Amino acid sequence: PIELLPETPSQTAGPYVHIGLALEAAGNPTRDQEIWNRLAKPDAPGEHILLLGQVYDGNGHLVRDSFLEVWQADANGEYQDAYNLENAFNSFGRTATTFDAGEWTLHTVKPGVVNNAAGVPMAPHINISLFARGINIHLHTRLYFDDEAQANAKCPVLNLIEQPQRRETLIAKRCEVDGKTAYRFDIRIQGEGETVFFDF
Amino acid sequence: PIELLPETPSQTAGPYVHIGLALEAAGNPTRDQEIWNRLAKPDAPGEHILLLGQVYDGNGHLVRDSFLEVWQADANGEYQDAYNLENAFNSFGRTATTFDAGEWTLHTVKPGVVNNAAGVPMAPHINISLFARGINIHLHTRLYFDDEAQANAKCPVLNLIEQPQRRETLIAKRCEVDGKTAYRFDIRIQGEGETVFFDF
Amino acid sequence: PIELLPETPSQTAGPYVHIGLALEAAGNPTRDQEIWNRLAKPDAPGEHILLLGQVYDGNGHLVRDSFLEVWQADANGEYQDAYNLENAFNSFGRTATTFDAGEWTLHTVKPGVVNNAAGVPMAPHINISLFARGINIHLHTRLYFDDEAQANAKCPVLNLIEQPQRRETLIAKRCEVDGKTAYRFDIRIQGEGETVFFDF
Amino acid sequence: PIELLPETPSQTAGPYVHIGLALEAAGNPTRDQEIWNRLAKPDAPGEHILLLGQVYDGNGHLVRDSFLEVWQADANGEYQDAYNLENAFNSFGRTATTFDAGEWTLHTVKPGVVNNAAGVPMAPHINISLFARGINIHLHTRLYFDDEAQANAKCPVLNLIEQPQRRETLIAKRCEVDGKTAYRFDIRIQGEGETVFFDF
Amino acid sequence: PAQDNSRFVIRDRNWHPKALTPDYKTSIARSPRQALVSIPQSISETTGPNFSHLGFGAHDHDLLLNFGLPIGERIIVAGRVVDQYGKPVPNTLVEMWQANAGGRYRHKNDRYLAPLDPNFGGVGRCLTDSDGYYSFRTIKPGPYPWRNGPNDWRPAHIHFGISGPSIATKLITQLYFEGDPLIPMCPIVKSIANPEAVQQLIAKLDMNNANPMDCLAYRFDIVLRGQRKTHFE
Amino acid sequence: PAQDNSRFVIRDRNWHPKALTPDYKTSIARSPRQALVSIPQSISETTGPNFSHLGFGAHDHDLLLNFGLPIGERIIVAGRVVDQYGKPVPNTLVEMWQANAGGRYRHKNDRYLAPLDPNFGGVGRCLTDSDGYYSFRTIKPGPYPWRNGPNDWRPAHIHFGISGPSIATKLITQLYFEGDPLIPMCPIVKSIANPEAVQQLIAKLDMNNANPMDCLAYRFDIVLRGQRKTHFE
Amino acid sequence: PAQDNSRFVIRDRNWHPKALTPDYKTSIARSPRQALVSIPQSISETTGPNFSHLGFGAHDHDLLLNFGLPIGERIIVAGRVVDQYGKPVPNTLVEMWQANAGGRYRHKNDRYLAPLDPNFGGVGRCLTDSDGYYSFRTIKPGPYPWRNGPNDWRPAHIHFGISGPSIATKLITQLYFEGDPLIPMCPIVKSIANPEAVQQLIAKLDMNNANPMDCLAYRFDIVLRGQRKTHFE
Ligand SMILES: O=C(O)c1ccc(O)c(I)c1
Ligand SMILES: O=C(O)c1ccc(O)c(I)c1
Ligand SMILES: O=C(O)c1ccc(O)c(I)c1
Ligand SMILES: O=C(O)c1ccc(O)c(I)c1
Ligand SMILES: O=C(O)c1ccc(O)c(I)c1
Ligand SMILES: O=C(O)c1ccc(O)c(I)c1
Ligand SMILES: O=C(O)c1ccc(O)c(I)c1
Ligand SMILES: [Fe+3]
Ligand SMILES: [Fe+3]
Ligand SMILES: [Fe+3]
Ligand SMILES: [Fe+3]
Repeated sequence: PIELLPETPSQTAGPYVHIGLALEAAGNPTRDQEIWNRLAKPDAPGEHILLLGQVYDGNGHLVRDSFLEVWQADANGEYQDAYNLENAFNSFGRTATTFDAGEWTLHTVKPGVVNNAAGVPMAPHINISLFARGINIHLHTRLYFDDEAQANAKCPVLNLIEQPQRRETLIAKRCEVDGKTAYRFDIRIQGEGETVFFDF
Repeated sequence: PIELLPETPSQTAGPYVHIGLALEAAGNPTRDQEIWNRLAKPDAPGEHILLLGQVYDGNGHLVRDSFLEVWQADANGEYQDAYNLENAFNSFGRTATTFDAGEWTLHTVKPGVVNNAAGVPMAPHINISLFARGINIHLHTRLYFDDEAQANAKCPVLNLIEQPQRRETLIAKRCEVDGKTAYRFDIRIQGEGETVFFDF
Repeated sequence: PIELLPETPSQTAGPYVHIGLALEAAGNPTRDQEIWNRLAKPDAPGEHILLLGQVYDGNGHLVRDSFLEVWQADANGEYQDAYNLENAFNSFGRTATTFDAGEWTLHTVKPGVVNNAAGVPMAPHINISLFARGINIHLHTRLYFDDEAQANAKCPVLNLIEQPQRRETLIAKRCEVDGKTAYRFDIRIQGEGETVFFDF
Repeated sequence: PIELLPETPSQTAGPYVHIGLALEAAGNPTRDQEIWNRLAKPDAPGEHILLLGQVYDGNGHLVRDSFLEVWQADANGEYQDAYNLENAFNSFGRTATTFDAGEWTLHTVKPGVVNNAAGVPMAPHINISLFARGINIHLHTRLYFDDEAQANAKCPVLNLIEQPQRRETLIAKRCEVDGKTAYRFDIRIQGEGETVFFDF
Repeated sequence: PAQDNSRFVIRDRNWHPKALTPDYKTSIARSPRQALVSIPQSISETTGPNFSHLGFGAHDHDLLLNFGLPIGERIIVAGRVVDQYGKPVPNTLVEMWQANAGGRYRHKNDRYLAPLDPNFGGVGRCLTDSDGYYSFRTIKPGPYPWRNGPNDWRPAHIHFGISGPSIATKLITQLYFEGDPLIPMCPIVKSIANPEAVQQLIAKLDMNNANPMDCLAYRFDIVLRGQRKTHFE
Repeated sequence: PAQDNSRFVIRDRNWHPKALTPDYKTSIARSPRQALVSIPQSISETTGPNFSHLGFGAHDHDLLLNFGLPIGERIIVAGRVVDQYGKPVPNTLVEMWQANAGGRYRHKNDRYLAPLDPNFGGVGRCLTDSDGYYSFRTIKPGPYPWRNGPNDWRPAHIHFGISGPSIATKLITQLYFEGDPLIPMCPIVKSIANPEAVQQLIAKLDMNNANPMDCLAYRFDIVLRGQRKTHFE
Repeated sequence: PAQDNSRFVIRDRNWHPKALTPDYKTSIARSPRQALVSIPQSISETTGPNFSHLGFGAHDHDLLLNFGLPIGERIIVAGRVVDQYGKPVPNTLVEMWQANAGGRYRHKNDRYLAPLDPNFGGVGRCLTDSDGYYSFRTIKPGPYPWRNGPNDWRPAHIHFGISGPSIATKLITQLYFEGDPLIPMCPIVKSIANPEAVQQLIAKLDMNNANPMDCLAYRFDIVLRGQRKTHFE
């Protein structure tokens, strides 16, 4: 068969990822422009929401050194690739969990519906990549919302998970924080209620 | 780099370890001098105590063919390496689990405090090595006492275990047997409450 | 380590170099345009000078088949790389030693000062490459002027030569030929007073 | 044949040898006890002399970064191996040439006569080892005195040098410095008057 | 906005390290037990951020100046980012972090006894050029001990993050230095089953790029997932 | 009392058999799932009992008399105990146990149909001398079937226990006999991943140590962890 | 006083670098043109100073303390001094000097741009013990450019000076570090014609002597000329 060049092999980020990708957290001076956890400026169109979660290891212990990257469509269901701190909305962000409490937070807007390759619409979702010490190659998952049940029922992606019980691991639970619409999305790396992770 | 001679590889003790290191148990005649479970003679200085426990496998079943070795300082926190049946106290001992009940016992004294290489005191502890069928290489652990919480909280060794819930697996629970001071130390080889095993 | 394609290997020019690069000298018909020893036209700005010299071998014998290439800045200390027979000044020239007298001559102007990479001024000098039969790979050297002592004392290149006595080998002695300003620069390939040769 | 373990290969001392073996000269703080250029204290028996010299390279240029070690007998022709700063006399010493003047000096006494392996007397001499940048393996030589012509003429070592003119290279010339008896010993590493160097 | 025009060659999960690699202790409790679910590529996975307009500082990529001069071996780390089809990946984001000359990281959690270097930070970023090239100026990091086995030492390395054209191509890896004896003993390195794959992570000494009498140079090229046009879709 | 004056070379856990080795059925339920926690060496770990003054009986090391003569192959099992540096380990306790010639152990739980031997016990102990030498006199044990796979048989072996200078050095192993065809088929033996390590467990026929017209001999040297003095600690 | 009691095996001047090695530029003008004169060994050459009574400071051998802590890779450099016959050389003087972690030397003549380290001198001395063992505690020196060819860089190295029992054994050498890619490119290293001889100068990584969580260790054994008793003289 035909073989192309092999992709460069992945390596864990280690415990000090923060010094490189999350300066503040490393407890170090930051640069003029940093890629952080605020995708939307308050003047951005769409429903402003706060996302928060904890990451657990197979023993049910908090993973206090995780790093997360998110990719999502804007409110119209459009992916905004041109990253600029001037933009009201950026499709990309980064967050990490507290060395203390161990919770990450993200400030964005509820993404709009996007069609799959076959023209079938997918339920609103946030694409997430998880990085950390002990994770050789990052984990891919999706955050869906519990208040989009109608949509979730028909998602061609969610429909790909054989067992209905597993689909629920992908559904963030709506709440409110300081009077703001928040969604809690805990990731269980292993064991009971282990989160669905994808390959694409 | 520099390579030394390789250490001889470990092998499981097997189910018949008793004929070799626990004669009585094998149900065989013993020799004049044997290394057994009585570290201290009644006239030995320090607080006399009874140690007892059970060993569980990964399915929650009792491991009835287990063999144990202990190493501990005397009441003055001094290691008495000169093994002699005439001594009032021996720092070293051996025990095994009953084919019926599956419980092991030891007659000793609560150990004195010893300092680590850096001069820091360690909490009173008993060094344990566990051998049995199914166990390729012996497992090392330590037995701490629940009534030494102050010392325990400051142990440079206990402090090396990352997860606090994991530290609790090393703490023996004080009790009384026939009105005698005893401590119970159960070992969970696998699964829920799995005991911390060390490498050194 | 990273290895690039290897440079094509040098080879001596041989005794007949003239037929290819010094037609006149080869005593053959020249072509319309030829590259020779007149870098400056009468009306080229700067102090017009005559450069002359001889080349000596290890035995103190004259080298009568030498081919030289020179590169120098103009009176303004500027390098004129667009070679043209029309130019009043060309930064490049070629000359050779007479099969008889064995002396080469070049008609040029005294070069202006140029800065080294670090921003330090180098004394006025002419870059020469000497080719000839017996020379596998061409020798690189520099011609400095005796009447620029002050500058000479400070040249970053000249001061790179460890022993002061060796520096003197690079200084041309001013003279007058037909009431014209000249400078003589003899090259000693080997031995007593061997001329400093560079690697770059 | 029988081959033993090969000796560790020698390497040049390089230019910073002083830091390591001539502290003062590196211009660094010295330690309590240093091995230096004063082999005899004023009350040492024998005739107190001053030794001095320069070292030349193949070009007749001064080697200003040379390091020298000396080994000699006392006034009684005795080798004192037990090195001690308390001693009235030490047979071992070290010296180096000035970064400026480039002249080395030594304060000792004229060595008594010692016999060779065959029981034959050698003329009073001082054993020298020369080290420096550009020298891959140290050079061994001997210093003899011009005022010992009789002894010199019968020296079994001096006599090994085929050519008489070469022996001259090893004879120090008597002088007086501050009304003190001194001998000058110049080393010429290469070329005209090249000093004799040994292999042993 | 982003367009679903591309498809990315499927990842070889046997080339990359697996999640469960017990010698690397922390991987035990941090690896999934269920199989990953494969999903068809959609616009969601085939698009990603473009950092062409991030406001990079003048010494973003110069660790000698971006924090006195640091103590340590002055080097340049350079290379190119290409895809599996060998096509350059222009204007892509390259991020790196590392320890000082002594293996000490400027991070609160680093308690190693090697001291901090008053003139050294350890962070850099660079956007590849039209040809997929990048370069950084820094000091070679030192190895350091870590709590894995009782005597584990990481080989000297630089941590790297690369974005690429989409989130399907984004990768975090580690650069190792040619000849380092610590390489083959590392459980993290060995998380990779194929020794051929390990070779891709070793930066080669590059004398051609060095600055004579100043600093040495290392060459590190990166290969991202092959990008192709959709067809007969 | 004992003093903290030594350090022991860290164990190579890739050399030794791993805990989880599925072909050896009982290891499934009897292996940890969490990683071992590495600790610095202290007086606790670097000290151990000295058996110098134990009262050893006259035939402690002679299985031919310590229990008529037993039926089976009369053999001498001897060797030396050294550290990884090659330094002898004097006055150290060596303990052993084995089955009879038919593969039957003198243990209540053994119901293998091969009969017991009225003159054979199967236990021995020996304190190594000034040069690290130990020696035992016994009979060569037979192989025996065990409940693993439907047709699993243990190669003939002698179980060994050795003390060394500290608890850090304490080891339990098995000796196998040179050329036994059952060796490479055993799941317990195979628990050891490197065939090179396997070789260390095979006692070699030692014709030089044999007693003509009496008994054969086998040589089995044991290597304990390297002992070194602490420096710059 | 000293006594002419021994002979030293003749030096192999094809093993050691020759005097004239033109790639190493300075050697051209500082190498003799005449042949060395061989002379028989006498008391003059077979004796030497004994440094046993030199008053050595407490940190004479600890470069970490003899000059804050220095910046760089903490390592122990240890080994043994033996003669060609494999006999240890006790109470012998071992002296060393090296650059700091950046390749900077504490010498007036060093103008390389890497900065000095306020806590590092770079000089040590140690008297070998009864077994010929020496050890130093220092930081790993960095490579540095030098004026030879236009892009020449010395591999990281430590300068060594060993006394031995006499002036005949006295030696000055350099230690190189295992795997350094710079080694095969060095004109000085290359002054040594035989690759096998080059290997003797390469210090090996010694994980067994390392202080876990503290410092690495390198092993450098030194072979001095064999010493024998005179016979039939
Ligand atoms: O402490 C650790 O586990 C640790 C530290 C640094 C680093 O780069 C890695 I990967 C792991
Ligand atoms: O019956 C078993 O499983 C069994 C018996 C003896 C023995 O030495 C071993 I290892 C295992
Ligand atoms: O005569 C000679 O030396 C000679 C002639 C022709 C040629 O190409 C060469 I090179 C040398
Ligand atoms: O400058 C030089 O030539 C130089 C410097 C240091 C050193 O160790 C050596 I060898 C040579
Ligand atoms: O990759 C593996 O080894 C792996 C994956 C999933 C799983 O549940 C187990 I157990 C092992
Ligand atoms: O060593 C192994 O294979 C191993 C270790 C731990 C663990 O939890 C698992 I699943 C496998
Ligand atoms: O070793 C050599 O190459 C060597 C020695 C002496 C000498 O005069 C010359 I020319 C070369
Ligand atoms: Fe058995
Ligand atoms: Fe030709
Ligand atoms: Fe790291
Ligand atoms: Fe040097």
